[PDB]
Amino acid sequence: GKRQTEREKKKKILAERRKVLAIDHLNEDQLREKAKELWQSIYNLEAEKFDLQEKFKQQKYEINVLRNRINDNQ
Amino acid sequence: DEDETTALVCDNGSGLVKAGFAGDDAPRAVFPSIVGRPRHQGVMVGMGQKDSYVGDEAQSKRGILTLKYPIEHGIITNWDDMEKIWHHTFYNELRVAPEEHPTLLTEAPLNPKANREKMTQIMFETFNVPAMYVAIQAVLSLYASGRTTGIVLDSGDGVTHNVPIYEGYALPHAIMRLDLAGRDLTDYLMKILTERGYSFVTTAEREIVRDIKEKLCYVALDFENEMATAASSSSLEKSYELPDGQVITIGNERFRCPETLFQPSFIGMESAGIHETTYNSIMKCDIDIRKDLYANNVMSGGTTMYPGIADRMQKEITALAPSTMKIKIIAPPERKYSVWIGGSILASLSTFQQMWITKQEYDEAGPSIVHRKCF
Amino acid sequence: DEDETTALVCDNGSGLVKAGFAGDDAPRAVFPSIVGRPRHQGVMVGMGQKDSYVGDEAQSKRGILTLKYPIEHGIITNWDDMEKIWHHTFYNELRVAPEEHPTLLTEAPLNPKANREKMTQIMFETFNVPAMYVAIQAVLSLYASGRTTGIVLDSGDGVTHNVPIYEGYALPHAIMRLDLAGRDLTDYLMKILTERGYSFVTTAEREIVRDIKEKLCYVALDFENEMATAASSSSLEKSYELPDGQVITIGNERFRCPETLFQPSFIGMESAGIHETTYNSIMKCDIDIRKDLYANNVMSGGTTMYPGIADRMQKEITALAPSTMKIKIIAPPERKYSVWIGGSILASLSTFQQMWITKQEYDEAGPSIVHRKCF
Amino acid sequence: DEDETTALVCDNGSGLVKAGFAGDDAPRAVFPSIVGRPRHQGVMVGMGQKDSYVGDEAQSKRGILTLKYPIEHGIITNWDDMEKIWHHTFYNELRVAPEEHPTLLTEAPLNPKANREKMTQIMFETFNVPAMYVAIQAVLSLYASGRTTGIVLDSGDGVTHNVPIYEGYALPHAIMRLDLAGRDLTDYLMKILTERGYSFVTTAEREIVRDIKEKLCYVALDFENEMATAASSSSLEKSYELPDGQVITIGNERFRCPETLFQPSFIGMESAGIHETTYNSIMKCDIDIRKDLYANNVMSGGTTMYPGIADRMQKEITALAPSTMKIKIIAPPERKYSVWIGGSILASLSTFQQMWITKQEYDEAGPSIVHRKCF
Amino acid sequence: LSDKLKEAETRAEFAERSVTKLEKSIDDLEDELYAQKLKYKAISEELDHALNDMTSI
Ligand SMILES: Nc1ncnc2c1ncn2[C@@H]1O[C@H](COP(=O)(O)OP(=O)(O)O)[C@@H](O)[C@H]1O
Ligand SMILES: Nc1ncnc2c1ncn2[C@@H]1O[C@H](COP(=O)(O)OP(=O)(O)O)[C@@H](O)[C@H]1O
Ligand SMILES: Nc1ncnc2c1ncn2[C@@H]1O[C@H](COP(=O)(O)OP(=O)(O)O)[C@@H](O)[C@H]1O
Ligand SMILES: [Mg+2]
Ligand SMILES: [Mg+2]
Ligand SMILES: [Mg+2]
Repeated sequence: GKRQTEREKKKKILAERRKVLAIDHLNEDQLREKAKELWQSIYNLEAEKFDLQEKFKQQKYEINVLRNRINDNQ
Repeated sequence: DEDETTALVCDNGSGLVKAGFAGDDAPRAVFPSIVGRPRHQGVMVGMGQKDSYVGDEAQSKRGILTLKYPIEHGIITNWDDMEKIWHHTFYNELRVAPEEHPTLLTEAPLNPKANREKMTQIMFETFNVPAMYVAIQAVLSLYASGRTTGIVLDSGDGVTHNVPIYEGYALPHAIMRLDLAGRDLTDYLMKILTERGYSFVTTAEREIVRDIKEKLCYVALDFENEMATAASSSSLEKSYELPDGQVITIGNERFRCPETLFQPSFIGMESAGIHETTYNSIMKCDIDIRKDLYANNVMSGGTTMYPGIADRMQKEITALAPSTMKIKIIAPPERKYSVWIGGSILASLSTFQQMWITKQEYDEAGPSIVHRKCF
Repeated sequence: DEDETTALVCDNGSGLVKAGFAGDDAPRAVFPSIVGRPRHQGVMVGMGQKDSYVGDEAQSKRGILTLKYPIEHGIITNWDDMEKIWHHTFYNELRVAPEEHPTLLTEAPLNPKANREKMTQIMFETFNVPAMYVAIQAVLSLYASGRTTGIVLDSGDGVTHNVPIYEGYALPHAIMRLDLAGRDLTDYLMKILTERGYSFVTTAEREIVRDIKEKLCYVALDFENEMATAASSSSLEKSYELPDGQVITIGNERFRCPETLFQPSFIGMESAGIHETTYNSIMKCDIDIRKDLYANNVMSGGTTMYPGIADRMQKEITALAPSTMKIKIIAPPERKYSVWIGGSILASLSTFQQMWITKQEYDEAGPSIVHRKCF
Repeated sequence: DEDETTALVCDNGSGLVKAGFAGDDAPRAVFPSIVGRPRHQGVMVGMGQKDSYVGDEAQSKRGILTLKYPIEHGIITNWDDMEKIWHHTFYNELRVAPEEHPTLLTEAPLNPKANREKMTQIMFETFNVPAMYVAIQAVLSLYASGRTTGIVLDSGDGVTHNVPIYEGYALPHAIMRLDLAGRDLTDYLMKILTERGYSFVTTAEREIVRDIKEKLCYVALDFENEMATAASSSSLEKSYELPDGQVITIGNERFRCPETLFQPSFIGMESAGIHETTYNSIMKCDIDIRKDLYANNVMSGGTTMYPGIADRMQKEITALAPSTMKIKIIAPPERKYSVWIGGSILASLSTFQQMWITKQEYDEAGPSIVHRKCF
Repeated sequence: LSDKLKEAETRAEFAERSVTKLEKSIDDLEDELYAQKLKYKAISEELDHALNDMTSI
């Protein structure tokens, strides 16, 4: 049963980062700068993702390399 | 490694996991169903921090790791061990991801609904699998046998299933499961060896004596007569050499160990022996097909690798049933892998490629509806 | 296979369908009137998807298929079974289409109008047949007997017809049908065997005991005396060997099973026995011809294959009628097929080739008018 | 203890023996029909050497004694158990010898001749009884109901009898027995609970779940609708507390257990449900009295203690039969003991005191002649 | 006392189910009775019209 909760926590971990946004107390000009901060968040996110991707690639090579070692000292 | 988009046949039988690609005639990755867990805590530095051993990695070290059985009588006890054994089979032996090919798993007859829903959920949500399918072992074994009639006797490690199939027709009402198999035989041999004088109370020795049984223990053709002639032993008792070197001497106990199957009273249970339960099952069937069930009985399971089971079955059934008809018992060679073999020949059909269950329909329907669709 | 444009004689008698080409002396395709429906639903792959078995294909498998009788007492219950048995006889045994030759069917006396209109419509609209004809069984049986006088007693499986014909003259007012035949005898034997101790409640066993009756059951020459002498049995009781092997022991029950025909009170019906009903029918005829009906009585139907019916009829009629005249009862050999034989010799006449009913006049007239034309 | 020379009414119904003196309104000695045999052999000294337990003495200890059913489907399997249960009832509860008063026993409809001859012989030769009498249960139940018309449905433990009696008239030809009752329902509940997850394979647990069913299991008013609304359960599922303390949770299974009676296909038998078999029996009766059989149907047997049977019967019969007439179903309170009650009121009549069978006439005639005299 | 309480709970569960089934049967029987009464009065109105035309003869 804990594994089902683990999948639920995976969705819950995605859920935690999102929070309610309020557009009623803001005026016309402020909303624009606030939109920009949302945009920078987007930017930031992709950057880390990109990093991970590149690391993933690197890590895969590692795996390959590692496999060869067990195929040379067996 | 694999250039054909075909389902991976992974028979997760109790006691031995047999995994391999479809189309092959034998499983390539064969390892016992055991999970070794680090017992103590070491101050050492450099060893693998891995907190959960599995398969041959656990078999190689049974003195340090406390051994836990991932399956008991049929009901799945721990699901972490399930995730461990599949993740291991996927990313340590087969060297292939489940995101590229289907997976035809084989489950035991008359299993809990919780077990099925749990494995299906781990195979859909956690792991990204394009399609799953649960199959009963008896049908695939009858396929590998190359027939459509007979009663399959599948004796695994902790459960024994008798499944009658006549003229290609399953009988879900007559399938009766009984938790008498290799573990209760290992326990009986252990207690009688403790009675002999060599006493042990740890699981590693239990697995060792299990292997000793698999290698030496056989079925008797006449229990009482062998008891009498073994009272004065000469060639009836054998001296086995333990892999460690200790000289063990085992005599009659061998052919009295599987006898517990024929006399469950030894373990104080009112259940009937495997032969008598099969006979009762035959009465529960219709008379018209009973002769065909007598002439086409098939066996399955690793426990059937002992020498002398066919003859014992023939004498017992002849003593129970009339001796006017013909009652031939057929045991195909390498019956243990036959089930898995069936899986292979079942995954190559295009129609079977049309009977899979994709992720999306399962997600909307939910696991319970999936249970209705299969049966 | 057939080079002569002649009608296919298909006797659809209750219990046994007998089909064959005209001119032959015996039906080539003889199979019981039964329909086997798949009871369960199988997850198996590869077996025939056919959803409706028939004939020998159903007889070979009676444990899996629930058996339904396509005819009951005479009234047709299900028409799908009708279409199944004709389509099977046409495109599985005879290997000939009905679009090239006529078809002389034989129906029972005093049948419903719905039955006749239905079969005629299935034989004209659905299947393209150049011409149809309905014939009463009694006339064809009297033809095969080679006479023109006598009272035909046709005992099928679920109905018994007494039809008097003197000098070739039918008597539609005296034909009286009574639903006492082989099925009610099978039911009586079954309930009395359940009284003996061997209890069964499935149709396959019912057919098996029906066959056992056909093979062994006979008629008694003196009921009460046989009861007394069988009280202390020796050679009066016989031990039969079931085709499965179970040793059945049947004694007096044999010659008490058909006795229910002579004593309908056993089944709690006010109807009179077959002999008394025939006797009453003879009184309903005129006195002048009664002696001829006594001297030319003929029998028909598979139920008449039991040994000892002629003598029982002679003693019963002698006890009922005076013993001054001569009352000889004649039973032609192979009387059961005689009806069909008649059909053959009836389809070779050119005049009969002129008495067929073509499609066009039936279509304009409609089925009801066709009923008027025949009678 | 007893100062009146009156027959002892001992209803030996399948599943529960109900014994008591004539004139009483309820049986005093009520105990299940079970025999407990010592399974093992003890080296202990001082315990009772008694080798055959019975009744409450066996119910109190079900873990040590292997339980055997003295009656199966109706046919008596073991006669030693018969002698045990009567000897026990005579010399352990009633504290009276059978040599001073008669004994009115009640047997099931359509039973084997061997059973009747055996019990009569044990009651005459072995035990010295002045007079015996075998009686059908349906008549006594109709007596206790206080009517003369209706169809009695007696559902015991291993057999179910439908017996139509109109205007105080038995119909031995229409009585049809079917071996569907409480044992097959216990087996169905057991296999579906094994499907739920709690698996057991011993008879003591089987009796425990039988008691759980008797206490909780009820009949559904609409099967499919209850299935749909129970898919999302709230008050539909109940948590039962085992007498041992283990917390069992049972939801829909309850009202799906007796449903097997209405759908024998669940146990893979071609037999029809109890309601459909009763309906067919009504067609087998005459039309004139069919309305009266609809208006006077009576129920008997312990299995009828479930709540919701009357309504289910009414809806099913209304769906099967027309809805123009009036079809009232009457179930007298405490119907289970009513049969026995009848026995009491049947043993007080002087005429019934004149219809007993004394020893001497039986001895000269023999058992078979006694069978003729009764019927 | 636990045994007594469980016995009482089963007894009332039975009585309550009986209550619900009897109320449903009462409702159904009332529906049937008054539908039949309506049919009787409808054929009565038919006889009324029939007699009116018969007098109109
Ligand atoms: N080679 C062998 N010889 C004897 N016994 C064996 C052998 N292999 C397995 N077994 C026994 O069979 C049991 C496991 O069977 P299992 O692998 O579940 O069969 P299957 O895979 O056909 O279901 C264990 O109890 C084990 O003792
Ligand atoms: N060889 C046989 N011996 C005894 N009874 C038979 C035999 N063949 C058929 N019957 C009985 O005859 C009945 C069927 O007769 P049927 O085939 O309708 O006769 P017909 O074809 O002359 O109308 C069945 O009840 C069956 O029991
Ligand atoms: N109080 C009860 N509640 C529910 N079921 C019962 C009860 N008593 C008996 N039964 C059922 O009835 C069956 C036995 O009935 P039996 O005693 O033979 O009835 P009778 O004595 O009227 O023939 C058993 O299968 C049992 O499960
Ligand atoms: Mg196995
Ligand atoms: Mg005939
Ligand atoms: Mg009863």
